[PDB]
Amino acid sequence: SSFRDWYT
Amino acid sequence: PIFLNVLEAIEPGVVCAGHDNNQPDSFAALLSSLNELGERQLVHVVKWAKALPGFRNLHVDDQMAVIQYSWMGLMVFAMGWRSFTNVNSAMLYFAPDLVFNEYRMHKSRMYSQCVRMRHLSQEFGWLQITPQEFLCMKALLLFSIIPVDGLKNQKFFDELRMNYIKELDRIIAPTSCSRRFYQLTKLLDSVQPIARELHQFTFDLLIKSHMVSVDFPEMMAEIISVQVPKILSGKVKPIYFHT
Ligand SMILES: C[C@]12CCC(=O)C[C@@H]1CC[C@@H]1[C@@H]2CC[C@]2(C)[C@@H](O)CC[C@@H]12
Repeated sequence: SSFRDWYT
Repeated sequence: PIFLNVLEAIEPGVVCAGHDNNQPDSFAALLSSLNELGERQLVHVVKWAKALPGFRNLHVDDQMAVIQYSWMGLMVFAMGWRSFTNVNSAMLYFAPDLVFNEYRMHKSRMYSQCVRMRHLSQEFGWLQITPQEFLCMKALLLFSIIPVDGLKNQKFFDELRMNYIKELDRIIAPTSCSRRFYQLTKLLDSVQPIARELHQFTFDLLIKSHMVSVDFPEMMAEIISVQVPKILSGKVKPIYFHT
């Protein structure tokens, strides 16, 4: 997910 | 008071919405600008959260999960505070370039919800809430919505939560120091049904967003479509102090 990747 | 130090230190500053105030107050523009703001304020919510005490002890999926579930309430609570402190609660201080008067409240088609948010704001005055109380309460709000079957590491979450409660207890730290606790727990509870209404509204909006020319930024659309429905469908629920 785009959130999963920004947050990591 | 090491915990306050942190909370005061990490508290995010002003965030402008990018709203063009020269254009008229269309439904599409107010809402696309609030969606932008949301995406902007989420950046700050994330950075803040990561720097909270104990937060990075949570399993990382839990971390992302609670942020994605609680952003609305957190963001609504902070906006209520800003409105209290900057416009003594006549209007809604979303961003310095996105202040809702009643006309905008009506044109957003969320007059109903905006009424509920203005109450929230008034309560900050009504109850004489200190800045330290706001901060401790706002942090608790991050830990106030969970999957009904639990998070990967639910035991670490309950402990953290417990600890944020004791801190609010501490900042309140025996008839006021108790009736006060009742009141703020009451005020915190009140955020949830307001966030519930906004989840319903935004989700509804995202679904019909080609029909009304409302732009949703990338991560907002993901969160509204994957996460928010878990709340709306009852898979994920607020934790209330009082039933
Ligand atoms: C969280 C935001 C944006 C940040 C803020 O200060 C509070 C505000 C509450 C209403 C939300 C909005 C983000 C955009 C939403 C979700 C719209 O889609 C409908 C309701 C809006």
